[PDB]
Formats: sequence, C-alpha cells, structure tokens
Amino acid sequence: ETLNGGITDMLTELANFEKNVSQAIHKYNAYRKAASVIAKYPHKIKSGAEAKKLPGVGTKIAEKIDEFLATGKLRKLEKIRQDDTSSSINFLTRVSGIGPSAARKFVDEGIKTLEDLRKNEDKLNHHQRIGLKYFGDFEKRIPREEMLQMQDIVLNEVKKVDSEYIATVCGSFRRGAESSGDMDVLLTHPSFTSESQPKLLHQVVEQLQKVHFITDTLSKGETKFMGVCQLPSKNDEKEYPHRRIDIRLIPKDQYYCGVLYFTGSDIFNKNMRAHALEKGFTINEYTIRPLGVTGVAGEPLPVDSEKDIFDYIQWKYREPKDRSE
DNA sequence: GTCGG
DNA sequence: GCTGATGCGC
DNA sequence: CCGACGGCGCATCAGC
Ligand SMILES: *[C@H]1c2c(ccc3ccc4ccccc4c23)[C@@H](O)[C@H](O)[C@@H]1O
Ligand SMILES: [Cl-]
Ligand SMILES: [Cl-]
Ligand code: NA
Ligand code: NA
Repeated sequence: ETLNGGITDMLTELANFEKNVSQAIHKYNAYRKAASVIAKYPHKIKSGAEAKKLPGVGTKIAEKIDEFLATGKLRKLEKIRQDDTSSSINFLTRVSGIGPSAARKFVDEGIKTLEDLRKNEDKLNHHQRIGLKYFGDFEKRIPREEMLQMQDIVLNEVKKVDSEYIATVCGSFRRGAESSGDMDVLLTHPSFTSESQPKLLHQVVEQLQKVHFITDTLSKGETKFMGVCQLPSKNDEKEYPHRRIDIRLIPKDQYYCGVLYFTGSDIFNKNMRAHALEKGFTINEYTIRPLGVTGVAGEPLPVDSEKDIFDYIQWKYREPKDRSE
C-alpha cells in the first residue's frame, strides 16, 4: 500500500474523472486496470519504464508516473481538482442513482452539493432520493459479523415463505471476505426453470419487509430486486447503518452457474472460462455449453451443483475461499 | 488509454 | 397508450 | 490503423 499508493491513488482519481466528467468509460476501465496491476506489484516503482512492463500500463501512464515520481504530483490532476464544475460533477456521482449524465445536468443548473440536492427533492427520481438519504451509510463497508447476522435473517425468512426455496449469499462474502460492500442474494425454487411465476421474488421481498429487514426499494422486477436493509438494533444500542442488498431469482437449471458466477472472483471466472474453452466448453453466467469442432455451441449441459460444472471441464472442485484466482 | 489483429 | 433507447448499478 | 474493451434488469426518457 505504502509501496505505490501514490501512483495507484493517482490512477484511480484519473479513472473517476474519465468516467464521471469526460464520460469515457473505456479510459476509466483502462486506468483502473493499470491501478490494479500496479497495486499487486511487489516492488516500489522507480520509473515509468519499469511500470510500462506491466500489462495495462502504456506509454501515457508511464509518462504520468515519471511526472509524479519527480514532482510528487500531476499537473492535470491538480488543475482538474481546482475546477469547480468538474470536481462537483465528479462528487455528485457518489450518490447512488446519480450517474455522469445526471451529475452533469445538476451541475449545469447550479446544483453542486448534497445540500443543494437536499433542497431540490422535486428534481430527484426515487432512486436518487434514497441514494441521498443514505449517502454516508452506502459508503460504509460491512463487517463480516454483520453480514452473518444479515444472512441469518435472509435464510430464515426465505425458508419461512417456502421451505423449497434455495438462497445463497454470494459475493466476496461467500469466499470468506472480512468485509463486504453489499449483500448479493441468489434465489431459486424447483417450480422455476428456463422453460416453464412473478410472485416467487415478490413474496420473499414482502416477508423481508414484514419483519422490517428491507427498508427501501430501489428497483424490483420479476427476477431482480435492489434495495436497502438494516439489522435490528440491540437494546439501547446505536442504530446499525442501512445497507445495500440485491436479491436475484434464477431458474433452477441455471442456478449453480449463477452462484459460481456471482461468487467470483473476477480473475477466477476468467481462468475458469479459459480452461472451459480448452476442454471444448463455453461457460457463461447462465450455462455451460459444448463447443463443436467448427465452434458451434451445442445445447446447455445438465447442472445440479457447482461441482458438476467443475467435472465437465475436469477441474478439482475449489471452494470459494480459494477462488481468489 | 492499452492492446493487438 | 406503446416500443425502443438511455441511464444506472452491478 | 483502428475496433474491442464480459452486458443485463429495471426505471425512466424519447418518440411515435
Ligand atoms: C464488466 C463489468 C464492469 C463493472 C461491473 C460489472 C458488474 C457486473 C457485470 C455483470 C455482467 C457483465 C459485466 C459486469 C461488470 C467493468 O468494470 C468491466 O469493464 C466490464 O464491463
Ligand atoms: Cl465551466
Ligand atoms: Cl446461454
Ligand atoms: Na504495459
Ligand atoms: Na452514482
């Protein structure tokens, strides 16, 4: 962290400006990738040339590293930071529901701070109001211990609605992470499959609101719910912060590919999709399909467990804790 | 911005 | 009223 | 040189 923190902080700040102000999503991802690869580099970079050897670090970022190393700053970043409009646009996007487009619109009309947002509710859609309401809570991380308590509530209420449901809390949490940014829940039911009900998800969301676990709804459809939840506070104890929770309803026959996919990590999934193709298989979020000699993907293969997927590509079943790569 | 056909 | 496009989060 | 860069569900907008 102390090794190249200056560089990675610089790249990430540049990343945010590209996304939020210039609306250049590809440059945003480029800078992030450069920041990541450098974040892992087990040596203190002495020059851009050294950094350029890393995949994702090109000529431009090399030049920027040289400037930073010799001056401790980046002229363009110092300048953009002092820019009233750009810094405000960049800031507003921290509100969930306010993307680069809305942030630009707001700033163009003189709305530049949370306080300005607070006095202009009529100009915010439902999602943005909630994002504003929980601005601070949403930026806080979730200790694993709270995630465990959160899980207890979800599995219990899901089972209470129908004991045939199958719920799995995925994300880094499933891999054993010490803290999470949110709670991602994958849900299925035997009556729901690819080729075969709107209330399956609704009934669960409803029960979670009944025991006051879910406090707000950002979006809700027949297959995906996105909202806010909160653990009940202990006697005379301080209130827990509101948290982001997503609940996905997935066809049973696609459930395990979903759990695998949503457990990650991202690097693991890529390494698995690669090995999958090597054995003549195509693995995506939904299914695993056989690849013909001419490259034509056949029908979806039977999946009844996470392991089943590993068997197809002849790989040793790895537990989420070891799925970091 | 970086990579690679 | 509807259909497709856009913004957004992830 | 120049296109790719996992996109998918839902809310809301743009346009008929
Ligand atoms: C993929 C990608 C990114 C960011 C978030 C995100 C979250 C979920 C899914 C699901 C399916 C496809 C893509 C994603 C992503 C980006 O950072 C990345 O450049 C890709 O677009
Ligand atoms: Cl200006
Ligand atoms: Cl498919
Ligand atoms: Na490089
Ligand atoms: Na935002």
